[PDB]
Amino acid sequence: PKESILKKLEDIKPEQVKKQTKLFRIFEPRQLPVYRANGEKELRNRWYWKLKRDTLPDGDYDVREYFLNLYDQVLTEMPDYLLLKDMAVENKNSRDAGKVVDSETAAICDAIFQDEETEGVVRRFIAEMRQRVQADRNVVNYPSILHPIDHAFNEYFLQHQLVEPLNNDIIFNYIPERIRNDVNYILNMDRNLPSTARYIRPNLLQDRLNLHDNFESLWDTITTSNYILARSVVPDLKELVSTEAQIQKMSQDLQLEALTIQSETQFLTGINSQAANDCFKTLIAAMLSQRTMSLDFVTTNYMSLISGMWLLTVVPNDMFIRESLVACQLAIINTIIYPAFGMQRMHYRNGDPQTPFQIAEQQIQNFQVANWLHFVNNNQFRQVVIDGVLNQVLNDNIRNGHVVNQLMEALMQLSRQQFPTMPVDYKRSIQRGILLLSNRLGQLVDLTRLLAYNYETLMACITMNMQHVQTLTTEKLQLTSVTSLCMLIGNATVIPSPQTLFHYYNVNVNFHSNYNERINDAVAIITAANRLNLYQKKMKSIVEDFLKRLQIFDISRVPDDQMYRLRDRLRLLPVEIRRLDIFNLILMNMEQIERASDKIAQGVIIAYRDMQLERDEMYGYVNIARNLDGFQQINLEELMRTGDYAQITNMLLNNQPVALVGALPFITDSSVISLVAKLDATVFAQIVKLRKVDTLKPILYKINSDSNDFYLVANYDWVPTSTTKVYKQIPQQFDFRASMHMLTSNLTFTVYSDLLAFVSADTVEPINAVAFDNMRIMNEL
Amino acid sequence: QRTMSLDFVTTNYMSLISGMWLLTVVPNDMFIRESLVACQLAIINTIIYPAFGMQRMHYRNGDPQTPFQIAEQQIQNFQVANWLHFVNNNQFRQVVIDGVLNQVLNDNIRNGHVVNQLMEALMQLSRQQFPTMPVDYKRSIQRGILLL
Amino acid sequence: SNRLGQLVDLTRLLAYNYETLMACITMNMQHVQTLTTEKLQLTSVTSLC
Amino acid sequence: SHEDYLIARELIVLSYSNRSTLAKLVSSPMSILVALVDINGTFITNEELELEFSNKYVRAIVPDQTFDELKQM
Amino acid sequence: NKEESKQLLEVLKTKEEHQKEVQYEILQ
Repeated sequence: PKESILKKLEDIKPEQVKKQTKLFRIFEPRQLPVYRANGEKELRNRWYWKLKRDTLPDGDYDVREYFLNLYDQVLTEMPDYLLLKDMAVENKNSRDAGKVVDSETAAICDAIFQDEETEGVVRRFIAEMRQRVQADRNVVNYPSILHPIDHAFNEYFLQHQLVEPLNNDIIFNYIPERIRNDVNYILNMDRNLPSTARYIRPNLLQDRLNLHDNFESLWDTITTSNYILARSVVPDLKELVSTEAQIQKMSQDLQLEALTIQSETQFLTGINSQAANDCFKTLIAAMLSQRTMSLDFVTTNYMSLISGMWLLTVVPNDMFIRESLVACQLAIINTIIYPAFGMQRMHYRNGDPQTPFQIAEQQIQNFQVANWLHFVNNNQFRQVVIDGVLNQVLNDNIRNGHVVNQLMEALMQLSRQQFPTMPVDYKRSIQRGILLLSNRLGQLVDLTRLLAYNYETLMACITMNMQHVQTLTTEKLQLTSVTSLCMLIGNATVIPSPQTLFHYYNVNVNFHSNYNERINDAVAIITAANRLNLYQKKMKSIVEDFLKRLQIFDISRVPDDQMYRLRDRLRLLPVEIRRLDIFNLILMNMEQIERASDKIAQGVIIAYRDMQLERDEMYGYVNIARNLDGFQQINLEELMRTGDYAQITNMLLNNQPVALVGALPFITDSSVISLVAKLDATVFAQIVKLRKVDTLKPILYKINSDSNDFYLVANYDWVPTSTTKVYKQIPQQFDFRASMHMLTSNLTFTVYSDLLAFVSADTVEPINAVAFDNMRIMNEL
Repeated sequence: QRTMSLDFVTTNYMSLISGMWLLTVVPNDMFIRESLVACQLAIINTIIYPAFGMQRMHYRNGDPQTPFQIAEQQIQNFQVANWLHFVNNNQFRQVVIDGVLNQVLNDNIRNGHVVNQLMEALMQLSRQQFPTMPVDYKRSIQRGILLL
Repeated sequence: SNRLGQLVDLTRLLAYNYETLMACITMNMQHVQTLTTEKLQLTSVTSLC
Repeated sequence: SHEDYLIARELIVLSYSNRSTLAKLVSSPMSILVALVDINGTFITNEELELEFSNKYVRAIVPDQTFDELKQM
Repeated sequence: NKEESKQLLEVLKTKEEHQKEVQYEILQ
């Protein structure tokens, strides 16, 4: 399970850069006929704007879902850059052998040149429409033929495409300031990058959700993920002092002899490599990921208690978990400190607000230990915002290691005391146990400086702010794993390679970018759904997808409540500029798309008065209406939420004028005999019997010479009068000149996703490695 | 006039001891700025300043000024300062001969005379301690300098 | 604390079904302490909650 | 197991005739295969000769032409 | 056989792409 998490993290590819090959379109021209007024038909035909892919459902709720789906299409298509030359094509009728942006645009231009029934002006316009360039600026202007909404979307994708000019300075500036300013690293590159180049910037916007505020199940997983990632980049302690010889110094100083190699209970039992490395890895990874770590030790082993002092000094106490260090401090006080002044053991209480070192700092009267314990109790992190990110920083006294001198002062004092209450052998054992640390003093100092340096160096490669909050699950830390580290160490510096840093930084960047981008997705759909009145829509599967695209969770064991709270927070986030503009371009044109689409209609008027039909021209005479004024209206989605067919039934039985509003199908009837027979009034009797309104299909009375009974109109002097008009708009007329636009773009750029691959990096020899204070680390011998 | 870059490992300080000769005789605008700056910076942080006892540096890689151009002012020693002065002003010179442009040298390089100043400076660096430094790596550097 | 809106929804649902079924009662719903008594396991609330 | 049966029937019938180009052959590609396995979790050894695990991940930067070699094998 | 063999040769090219290589290749 553990290794899988890192497999998922390091397989987080960045957000795949988009580049479209064609243009987003909703509309297309289409030849229909034209019927001159009085109804009869021209020999000539005419182009009109119609919709590609009439797929609009019935009912208003389903239509608003459709426009949400359209928003989803446009977002999924929404690119990051584009080069128009790669999609451009020839124009087969251009004077200058020019080009145009899309194949369908070219098809239109090459189809209108061939028709008999096209003006000469458009043919001239086709001869004179061509591409143009200006190469000093690397800018191109291509023709295009585009519906205005299509032009709006495409023009937004042109003007708001996310790229940034790439140079050799920005490569450096992508690295943190500390690494550039750290003299232990040397950087260079073997390429100069032109101004023709480009690069995309990640979205490194900090946590909009505050998952460290009562999303503990997610924060536990996140913190665990970052911890285990940090374990894969903390260096292994490549070089050590020996184990057998060191243990022989322990067994020749302490006279537990012979063959205490095998007998293992006192001052020993976890001296090995395999814990020293664990502690070295764990401390740094925990402080970086901000993960609390619990302690599993034994009280018989007093060297563990002694090396816990060093631990509780160099590391803050608010970083651990409470009961463990309470036990450890209590133990230390009861058997190293208070017996060193003839004080009582202690009388500690389980649920006490203060830890033993606090309430012990004031009791005993010794300067050294008092100021040591003062430091310990008041040791804590320093919050500070640097490069935008919050950071938990060490004291700046731990870093330039002098805390260990206060520690040695205290321990030497305790050596100088007597233990009156206790025998000589016990004191002898303890005092030898702390002389064994005194003899390792300089190495401890060096270790402290080395941990601080590696910690800040790896802190540099972090993008998400690092909060100090306790967690559900912990990481075990045997105190023998400190004692090992404190006893197996010396004259062996380990500096993280620059490549590990770049790897870790790019991983965190990619996780953070994925996080923000998917947040923006979810926020976009939530805001859009809430502004389109979608009330039957359960906003869960979207959040399930959101958590699935973050490749660290287990959706099998996350509930609905966390999802809905996460949604409640996501409601309150501003939508990014791209998505917001595309949505406000859709709220102002969803109706204009919905006025089109000859498969549904926006209503039907029912006024029992023999009213006139309208002289349109793509049709002839029609029972169409385009204003919906006068008569009172009834919304059908209202009627289908709360079924109350009392009003409408009352209104139909009494032949009362009314309008019905909602996406309604329709069927064209080109029979004049269906006009005088009045079949469109025959459709509303099924609404009073079977109160459903779903199989409701009003009539459209399109009349023209293609109707087989039109001759009556041209023989009997009657304008078509009728009843029960339909509320519907007409298609728009295709103006070739006015539909033409010029699309601008950049000429021939190149997009580079990774940005540090051009950097080659090297380390100074780690013996001569230096900290903030311009003073060497790992120098005591 | 093919720009060429440098690619090294700073642990092999002999490579840098030869690179300083290179930067002395070969101009600096021929080397891409990033690798040149890296080489100079490795030289300073490894050889020069720990020979004298300064703090290492804090260089800003987006600086129009160059590490040797700081060392020309921060060092108090006439030998290396005049060497560094030469290096900072070791650029090609534009001349027009027979109708072709030409990138010529400073005429203390066409004859070998500036290397005398280099080795005087280097002998001085050899004769100096490296106060903070250890001893095996110090004797090794001093003898590696006395080689050249 | 995280089931807030969920428990609001539950409570309204409960009260709605209770009052709607109260409408379909004739005999006066009178409050009396009874001899025997239905056992309610609070786990079966912990389930529901 | 089944794969054991496959291996055994496929070696037993060829080891009756081939006795010079069988173990030498099939045991040779393995040297390339080791350069294809991503490390996820590691064991280390000190100069002082002690194991010490590492969560280090390492990819497998295998060139292209060794695959052609492997295919010939 | 050999159609599937050549496709096996091919799928070990597209896969396991290094990032520095594609950067220098776009430049080159």
